[PDB]
Amino acid sequence: AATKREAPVPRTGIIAGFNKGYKTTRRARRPSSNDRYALPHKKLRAVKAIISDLVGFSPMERRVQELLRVGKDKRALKFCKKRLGSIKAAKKRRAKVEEALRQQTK
Amino acid sequence: ANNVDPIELVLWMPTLCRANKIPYAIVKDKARLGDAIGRKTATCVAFTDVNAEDQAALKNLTRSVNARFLARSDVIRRQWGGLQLSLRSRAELRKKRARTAGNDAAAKAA
Amino acid sequence: MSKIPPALLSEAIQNVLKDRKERKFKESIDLQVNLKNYDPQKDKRFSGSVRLPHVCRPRMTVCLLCDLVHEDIAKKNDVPTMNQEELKKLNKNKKLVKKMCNQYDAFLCSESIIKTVPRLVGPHMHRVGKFPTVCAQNESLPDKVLELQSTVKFQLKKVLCLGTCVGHVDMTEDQVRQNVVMAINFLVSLLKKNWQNLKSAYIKSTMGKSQRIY
Amino acid sequence: GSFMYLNELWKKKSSDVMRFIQRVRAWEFRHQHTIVRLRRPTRPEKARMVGYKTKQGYVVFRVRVRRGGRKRPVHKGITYGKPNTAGVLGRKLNKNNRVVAEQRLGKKYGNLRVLNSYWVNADSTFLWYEVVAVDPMHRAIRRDPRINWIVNAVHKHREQRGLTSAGRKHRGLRQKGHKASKLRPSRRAAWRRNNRMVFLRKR
RNA sequence: CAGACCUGAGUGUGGCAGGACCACCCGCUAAACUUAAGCAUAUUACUCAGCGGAGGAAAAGAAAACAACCGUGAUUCUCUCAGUCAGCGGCGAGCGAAGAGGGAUUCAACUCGUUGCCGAAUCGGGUCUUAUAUGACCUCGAACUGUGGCACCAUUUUUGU
RNA sequence: CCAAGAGAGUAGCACUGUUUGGGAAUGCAGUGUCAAGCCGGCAGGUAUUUGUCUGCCAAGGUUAAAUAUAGAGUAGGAAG
RNA sequence: GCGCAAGCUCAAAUGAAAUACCACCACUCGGAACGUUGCUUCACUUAUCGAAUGAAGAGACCAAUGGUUGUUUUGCGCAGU
Repeated sequence: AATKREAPVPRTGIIAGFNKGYKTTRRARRPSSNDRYALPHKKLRAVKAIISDLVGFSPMERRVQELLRVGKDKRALKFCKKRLGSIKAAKKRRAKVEEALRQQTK
Repeated sequence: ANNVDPIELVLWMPTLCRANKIPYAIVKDKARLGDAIGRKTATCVAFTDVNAEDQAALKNLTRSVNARFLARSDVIRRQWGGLQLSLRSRAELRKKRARTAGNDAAAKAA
Repeated sequence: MSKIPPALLSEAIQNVLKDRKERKFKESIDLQVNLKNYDPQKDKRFSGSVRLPHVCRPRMTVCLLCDLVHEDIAKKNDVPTMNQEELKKLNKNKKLVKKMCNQYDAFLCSESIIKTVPRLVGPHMHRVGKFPTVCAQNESLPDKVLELQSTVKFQLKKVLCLGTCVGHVDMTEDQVRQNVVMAINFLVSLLKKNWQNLKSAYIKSTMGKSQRIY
Repeated sequence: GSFMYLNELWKKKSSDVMRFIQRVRAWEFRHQHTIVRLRRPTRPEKARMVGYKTKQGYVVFRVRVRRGGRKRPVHKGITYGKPNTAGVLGRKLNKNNRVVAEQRLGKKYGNLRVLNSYWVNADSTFLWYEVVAVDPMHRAIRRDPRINWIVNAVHKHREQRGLTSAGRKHRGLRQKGHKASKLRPSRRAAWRRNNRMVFLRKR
């Protein structure tokens, strides 16, 4: 993402103690086009979403959703963590269902 | 087309159409399609164009089809398919089983 | 609650008061605050002093040693004096605890007994929010009770609803609403979870129903 | 590229919709013989992206392999031994099912070269992989200078040497140096290396 | 109103395969003896045996590396580190590496699938020309998509549209 | 006048086993489970959350040469 | 203090621990609504599964019918686009 790449780092000026080996002359890196990496390349979203829509949801997704619908929302602590695996993922699902509902609701 | 080798290949399409808010028809058979192109069967189809002369009928149709497909789609998105036992079993609930007579055979008379 | 997104008229309390019936009887308006959802055996509750501009609260008791200066002088100018012995007698029965919290808004206590007043009456005074403040032998009594007189008390407990009085109808619609606004401004500025556990707030007249603030 | 749809769609495994698709397939195989030629994949998206590109020489197979794990076969399940590799369902099975699968395809005929293969389905019983196999004899194919590499001597099989990426998975290939390590010169070779002997020219 | 298409047969038609060999390889799989003065963990050994299966070698190979630089730049291999301050481990027995450096060898690097690719598929098989392509034509493999182009290093990002 | 077209029951996670010098996990295999707003994904050898910061961009696809030959290799030398 | 009244208050008072203006943290049942979703009936017959056979009469035959099997031009109702 481009929030990580721009006029970086005029490293300074001498070894050790917060500055280190040489006052950089920080060359023009990184024109690194692999920051193309998804983004919202519109295509991605577009497709994903259509189909996303097309398929409805998962059992679980719904399941957690219920929890929200009540508000058992420390729950899914587990579901998201265990079911999805890892803490990020957890987060990821969390948005994912939630959003869909919330806006879905209007 | 609703008859195609992975239907999965095309499954996203009505939906897509709907997404692109375009006219989309649920059309029968690959074969005839094949035939207008002279291939053994044929896969997906659309008109960009024609000549205007032909349009009016097309227009009439398009509306209906979409009406039968897009406008209602959502409803169709409610409406499930499937479920179906044998005949025999229909006949059964109609018969020996659940409708011999008054019921299965319960009260007709009063 | 209390507000509206473009900030035009802004809006709940103003509709509730404007619609509110007028009457010749002297209607208090009291605030009903309802708490919901908390971290119980993790939390220390709220025993807090909410200060409300214009509440009809001013009355008060002076704890001194019994001698002429100024305990005798405070009796002749008709101030309640509660000596060290009398303060111990006041504390016990359930008849008296209610009339002390209900009939006093300010407490004053003498310089020569300063350790002893926390040791004795402090638990009652805690929930009240108007703890005994120091009174010297040269003190001016009416000039010392300032914000204690504006205090109304919040005592959370496991209370999911306590009622407080935010003023009377003799206090303007701006004063009763400014007191519920001030109250929330104190609650927000005093409670760790701010307004997260604030389910509902209402104002209600003596012969009016409660009206919710949105 | 429609596959873009296709793919995502294809990710939706865990759903009813799929499970229809799956289910038909699950009767179909369940009805069906063990290994079959296909006139096209049932999962083109992987196929084309694992490289299928529409002409002869490209051959499709669907293949059925029992899933589960396995027992260490022993007559009468008895090991003498010291404890260690014990248990009927002991040693777990290093090689992968896909790989076996491919390999079994590799064994299955006296030709085919697995170009690759992907899982299509699994049930309580069988895994199905749809296997992209190639013959390297079609004159067009042979003619084909893009793929003709396939023709060559190293290709007197492949799959059992462990040449699919997956095979290569069990074969362990990762370039992450300190998670690349040992297998990088095979399992063995490196062993040979690492436990070398005192070849010191001089001393 | 009427006969397909689709698939699965059976031919015919042209290939292929087997088994060898198997020093080395490439996979796969996979002992115990031993030692620990016992011995089960451990070790042996990720070895033996077994099995599959290649080549002239194979294998490997072009970043989801290394790093923590004043930086590095496919793989391989060698020397090296280091039998180590990495370390595993009845933590014992016994085990135990990588990175860099020096260095050999190398001018080594490469495609597709998600980008308009598109005036009767640009294809391929066959046929037939041309002495091959090409030409040409069918076949009919092929629009469920082969071509070409383009391939997150670019294209100039972007804006000089 | 803008685009900007990079691999899934795979990755991952649990679990089991097996496996590793690789240590609160070096892999693999099974089984279950099972990912991408793309402020992403992967890696950064003490578990974690939590946040930065640092390096890459996997999961399709091909690739001399330098190496081997290790016992049973075959054509043609050189030897001790 | 309250109100139309006025009762209890308050401001009595005791005990083990106290209330009108009355805001409420203390059990228990109780429900539909609250649509969902969890375990459960027992419904069923299509996955599976047992058997059986060179797969040799399933169902549609019973009373004056069915087919709520329909499918369905066609109709009405509704409702909607």
